Amino acid sequence: KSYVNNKGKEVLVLWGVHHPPTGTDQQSLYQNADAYVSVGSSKYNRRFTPEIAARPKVRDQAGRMNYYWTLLEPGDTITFEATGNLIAPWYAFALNRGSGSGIITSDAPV
Amino acid sequence: VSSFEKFEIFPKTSSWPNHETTKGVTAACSYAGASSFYRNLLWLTKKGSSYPKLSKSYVNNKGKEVLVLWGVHHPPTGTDQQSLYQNADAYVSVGSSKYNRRFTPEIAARPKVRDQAGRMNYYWTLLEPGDTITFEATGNLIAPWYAFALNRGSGSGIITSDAPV
Amino acid sequence: PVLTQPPSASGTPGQRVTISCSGSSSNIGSNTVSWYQQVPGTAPKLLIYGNNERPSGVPDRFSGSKSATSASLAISGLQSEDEADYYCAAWDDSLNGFWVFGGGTKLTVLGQPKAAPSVTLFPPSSEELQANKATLVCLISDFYPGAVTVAWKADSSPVKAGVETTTPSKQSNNKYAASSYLSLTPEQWKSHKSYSCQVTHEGSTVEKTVAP
Amino acid sequence: VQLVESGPALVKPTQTLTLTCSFSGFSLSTSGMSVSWIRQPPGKALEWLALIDWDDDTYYITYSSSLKTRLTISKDTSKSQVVLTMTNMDPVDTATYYCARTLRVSGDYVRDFDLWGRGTLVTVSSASTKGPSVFPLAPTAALGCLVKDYFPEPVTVSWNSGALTSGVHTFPAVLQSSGLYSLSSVVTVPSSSLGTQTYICNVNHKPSNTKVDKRV
Ligand SMILES: *[C@@H]1O[C@H](CO)[C@@H](O[C@@H]2O[C@H](CO)[C@@H](O[C@@H]3O[C@H](CO)[C@@H](O)[C@H](O[C@H]4O[C@H](CO)[C@@H](O)[C@H](O)[C@@H]4O)[C@@H]3O)[C@H](O)[C@H]2NC(C)=O)[C@H](O)[C@H]1NC(C)=O
Ligand SMILES: *[C@@H]1O[C@H](CO)[C@@H](O[C@@H]2O[C@H](CO)[C@@H](O[C@@H]3O[C@H](CO)[C@@H](O)[C@H](O[C@H]4O[C@H](CO)[C@@H](O)[C@H](O)[C@@H]4O)[C@@H]3O)[C@H](O)[C@H]2NC(C)=O)[C@H](O)[C@H]1NC(C)=O
Repeated sequence: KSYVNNKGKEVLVLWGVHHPPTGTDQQSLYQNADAYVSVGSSKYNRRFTPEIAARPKVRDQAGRMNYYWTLLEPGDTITFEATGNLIAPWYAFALNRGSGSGIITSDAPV
Repeated sequence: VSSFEKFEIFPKTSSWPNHETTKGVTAACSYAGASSFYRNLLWLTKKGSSYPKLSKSYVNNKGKEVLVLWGVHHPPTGTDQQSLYQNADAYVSVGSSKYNRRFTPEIAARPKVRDQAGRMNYYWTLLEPGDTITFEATGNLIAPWYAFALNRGSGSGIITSDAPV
Repeated sequence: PVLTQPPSASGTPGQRVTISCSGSSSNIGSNTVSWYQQVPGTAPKLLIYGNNERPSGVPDRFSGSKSATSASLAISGLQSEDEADYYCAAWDDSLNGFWVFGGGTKLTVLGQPKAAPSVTLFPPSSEELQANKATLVCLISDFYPGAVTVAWKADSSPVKAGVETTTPSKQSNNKYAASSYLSLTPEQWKSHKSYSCQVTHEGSTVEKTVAP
Repeated sequence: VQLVESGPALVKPTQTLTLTCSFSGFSLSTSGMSVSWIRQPPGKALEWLALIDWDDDTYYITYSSSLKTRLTISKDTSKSQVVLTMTNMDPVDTATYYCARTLRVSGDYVRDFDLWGRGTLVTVSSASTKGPSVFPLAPTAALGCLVKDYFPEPVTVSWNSGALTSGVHTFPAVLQSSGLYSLSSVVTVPSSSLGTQTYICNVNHKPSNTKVDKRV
């Protein structure tokens, strides 16, 4: 699946690769024990691979999921290819750059 | 770090019934003229003609950070893979809640360093109070033997000096 | 150093049951868990290993989990042959290291149809008599559930004298069996008209009889 | 790949039990294994006793301190048998003893208690051994053998030397207040093959070297 950036702005794209705990879950989820996900922009370009393992349970989950991001530049196209384990982008964000904004940590009221 | 308590994290004589614990020594790490190895890591190899997939967890019940060291081994020829871990296509994988990286043995030709065309990467991690770290392997894992529970200080440091104490 | 299981657990055909197993950091907290299924008093079978690799020729309705220092067996689509005892096990790294089995849990499949006990009753053979002794044998088979009252009788009267009776025991078809024996003198048997093996099962009464 | 456990069926308290485990069957297999001994009292949980490694010489014994100092385990690779010896036997030790395998096949997890022998009963008692008396119980249709007054368990029945196995039911023995055991084995058969077929049951009681054959 590709998306071309016809927005004339940077578009932030988020997505995820999923890593279930047992090969049984691989099968029930993506049916391809030896699957993979691959994501290519013109700039960004990294093939990933599901690593089935035993992890302690966090929020009751022996599976883990890595979240990823990237800035697809005006004109560029980003292509996703997968045989399982891809948590596809659903909504993405076209960015307006400011300056001298920022993030702060506060408990004062607005 | 101003102090720690060394503790035997997987005792060699009792943690590894199905794997060989007595052959992981090397002239490169010698002691009193004969082959030996680090005191804090154990090099598991194949027992008889087979190296079953091991999995071993440690939970951190120390109420402190525990530093865990370990190693992945990369021998020079596929013959060595076979003689060492019997599984030409093996792997080692290590997962904490935080740390979480699967490794893979990469058999290659390297110049000999300390007379060794094989190489071994050393790794570390801070397992946090409560967290569990699990190792899974079908060869090439240089298991943790002793690990360290850490006491944080501040304004300590490392310096390089040849002045006498 | 022990592994705790529930003394027993039950279910109805079709359901999932989960038997739970609780250890400590040096065993389940460190090592993979194996599950064993046992038919009463025969050799146990390996069900799970490596925390759930089923050994070749275990249905995939059997599955297991390990998290923290407890583990759990999961039997889906509960079927008849499933009724047995189940043990969990782990290696333990304490001391010089050892293996540990759990206490085992007793598993019963419920809602199984009731059944009449088949009753056979033999009299002595010449030989036994020629040896100056006599034994009546009453064999009671394929009944369910596992409770039954025996009653021996000389022609009219109740006799308790010379009676031996086993408690009931399961057979590999889930149906139960028992034996009750009445042993007498050579004169007693040939003295009366007939003796009788009478079994009562859930208010039901079958009985056989023999004459010399 | 098969395992027969074997040893005395009877032992006086305070004596030493030697059980041997014999391995039958060849292997062109790239695998090692260890062997464990595991015992089970009647109606009780399994209890692991000891283990010994096949390619290794390493061994383990239950930390169980009521019995850590009484067990010894050894292999003889040339005879392909593992020997458990247990000194100072008590009645409480009366149980079914098993030897079982751990299979190590490379890269899978460990074939944990792979493959069990059938197991041997071992009764600890001061009681003297006594062979049974065997009587035919005469006549689809039904007939059988009565196996009377023997100690200790267990006993074996066959029919026509194993040929006849369909319709057969051997009942769990009874415990006479006398201390002695008795049981019965029966067969259901075609109601008109009586006197068209000979029926001989075979009785073995190993504890007393008693073999008796008896035609109904
Ligand atoms: C939005 O944020 C809130 C956090 O403010 C989050 O709710 C919180 O999540 C945690 C995890 O669910 C809750 O804490 C749990 O409480 C339960 C039930 O009483 C305990 O059983 C849990 O302990 C178990 O699991 C832990 C590991 O996950 C183990 O550490 C432990 O040993 C047990 O096995 C656990 O402590 C907490 O109750 C809420 N907090 C509040 C204020 O409700 C919510 O989940 C977040 N939502 C989203 C969508 O992210
Ligand atoms: C502890 O630290 C000391 C270093 O202080 C270390 O001993 C030193 O190690 C090196 C490597 O063994 C020694 O240098 C060698 O000397 C030999 C014999 O005379 C030479 O043959 C060696 O040259 C060959 O190998 C080299 C590559 O490894 C090549 O560069 C070369 O072309 C040859 O093929 C080599 O130079 C050195 O002698 C000692 N130093 C002292 C002061 O002894 C010791 O090994 C360390 N111990 C541990 C456990 O790490």
